[PDB]
Amino acid sequence: PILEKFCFTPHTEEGCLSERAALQEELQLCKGLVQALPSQQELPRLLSAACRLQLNGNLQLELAQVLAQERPKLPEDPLLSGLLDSPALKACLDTAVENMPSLKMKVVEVLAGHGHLYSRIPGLLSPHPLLQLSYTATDRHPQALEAAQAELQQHDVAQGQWDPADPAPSALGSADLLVCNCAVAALGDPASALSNMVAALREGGFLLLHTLLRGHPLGDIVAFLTSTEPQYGQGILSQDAWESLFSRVSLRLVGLKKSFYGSTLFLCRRPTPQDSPIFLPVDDTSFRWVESLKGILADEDSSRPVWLKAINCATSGVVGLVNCLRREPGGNRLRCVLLSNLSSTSHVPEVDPGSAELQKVLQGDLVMNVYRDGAWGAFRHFLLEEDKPEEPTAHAFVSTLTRGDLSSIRWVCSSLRHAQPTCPGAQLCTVYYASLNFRDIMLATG
Repeated sequence: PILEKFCFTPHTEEGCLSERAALQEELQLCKGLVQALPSQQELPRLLSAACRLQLNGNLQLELAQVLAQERPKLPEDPLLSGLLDSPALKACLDTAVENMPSLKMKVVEVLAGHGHLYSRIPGLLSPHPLLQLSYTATDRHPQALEAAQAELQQHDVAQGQWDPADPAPSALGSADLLVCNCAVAALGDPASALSNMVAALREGGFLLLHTLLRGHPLGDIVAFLTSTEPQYGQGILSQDAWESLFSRVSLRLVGLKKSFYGSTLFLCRRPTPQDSPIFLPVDDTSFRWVESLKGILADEDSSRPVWLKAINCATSGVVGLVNCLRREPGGNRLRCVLLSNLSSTSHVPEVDPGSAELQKVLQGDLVMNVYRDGAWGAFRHFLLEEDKPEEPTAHAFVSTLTRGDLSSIRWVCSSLRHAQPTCPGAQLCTVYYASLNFRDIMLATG
């Protein structure tokens, strides 16, 4: 079985990978080497080699080219690929998936040769049972990405020749999702690439772009290095710079994921033709709103968006309602708004049409809109840790977890925690030494 958990994930979150240590130690290492102009990790090795040739006046050429760094291992470095493996990417991909009119998704990766997301995006969507994915990889040059062709084959991916500098080919046409990974890919310029992509994107589609922000320590570090290839150097900008850049190409920032060191994962949606929305209370206990929605949904001609907003009861299950209705005829028009605080102390935001919050959420046009203790987000599915839980206990027995496998003998908690000492016949005893008879071996061996 596929085991998953259902937790509230905010659209905007910062300091994603703070809890991680290895990343923190890596950042400490990197900054020191940068200071005044040591590990197996690739980026520390690159910095150490760059400084090794000279303590001052290093030649951009020599630091640009060096053995063990010519390979595209920069994405393999944890610092550059922190969020990618972190649960933020799953949240962003699921967000893109849910707000899709149909059950089919068309996603195109730009600069896949160095982005290498093609090895990660297809596998992450295995849980979804009814989802069909049309994945394809487009790069500036054919020879690029010539490696891993078998890896591409094992996943439903197809080739491409797009260089984001040029207009997007008709063969891609309009795609549901555009995934970039600009951090390791070399974008010639932000503006032109964003224009070409947003042109390539269907109405209401999504654009997942990963970039290393400037103004943060690692940002400055990468700015100093990677200077020889300006295209890579151009990719680094400021968070305000990126946000201002989007507006120029008419792209709305649905979600943001900012790491503790500077790396950020962006999700954007191409705006859709505005229309006057229908508002329908869903809080009545009498369930008298079923008729109202029934009439609103039934009309085939009507194409307006319909919003089911609950603001009184935090326990309203409007989320499940919209999840089911979206698969019924005419369900493509449903969109939810739910205010479920778990703490009475926190307030409840106003949602009147005049109120700013309703205007912002309407601009987002997201299907799911849940408020919880000062944050707008939606519930998501995450795989839980595979490891089995353990606790410190004083009563435990030796059990063969998988029958017939001596490699699976491990301690398990015992029922002897719930016992009575009063009964003379019970006589609970502490075990100092226990023996093994031939019967035990026969049993464990199966």
